[PDB]
Amino acid sequence: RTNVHFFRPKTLVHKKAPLYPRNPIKKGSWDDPCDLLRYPIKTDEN
RNA sequence: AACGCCCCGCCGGCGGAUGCCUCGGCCCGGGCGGCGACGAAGAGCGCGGCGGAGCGCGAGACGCGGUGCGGACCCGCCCGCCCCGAGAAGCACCGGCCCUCGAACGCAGCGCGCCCCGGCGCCGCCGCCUCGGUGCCCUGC
Ligand SMILES: [Mg+2]
Ligand SMILES: [Mg+2]
Ligand SMILES: [Mg+2]
Ligand SMILES: [Mg+2]
Repeated sequence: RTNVHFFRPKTLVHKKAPLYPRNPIKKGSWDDPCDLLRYPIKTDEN
């Protein structure tokens, strides 16, 4: 023992493994490419 | 004087009483007694062919689908429907979609992380896995 300090030991850590899915159906969002673009702007400067 | 001011007989203003009318209030009785981590109540911001407030709805947005009933309209301009079903207005139930904050849950409030595969809040109960103790013992050494 080269250190005078008691530290919590190291124990095995597991990963998540749910019994049932939290999001059974994959759903879309706002980020579809065609809906992302709205419309062009039309002016003489443009 | 005459004008001005103040008092009768007609006509005009200004104002809004009165009378009549009201899809509104107030009281009494009866029923009901049903919200939420499967994300509530509340807030913000968006959504209409021409669209400000209110209602409604949520990037599937002024609504989508199913099953029954209904049977000619759709407040403006348009578009649509028209028929022994071919289907406008309406009504009931059922299935889904459901942006940001909020008990509000990776941190923070509009910015930024960890992670290796996708996901990452707290407290409790039960169960399991991996461990600590000069606690009570035991064995071997
Ligand atoms: Mg969507
Ligand atoms: Mg409005
Ligand atoms: Mg949040
Ligand atoms: Mg927070």
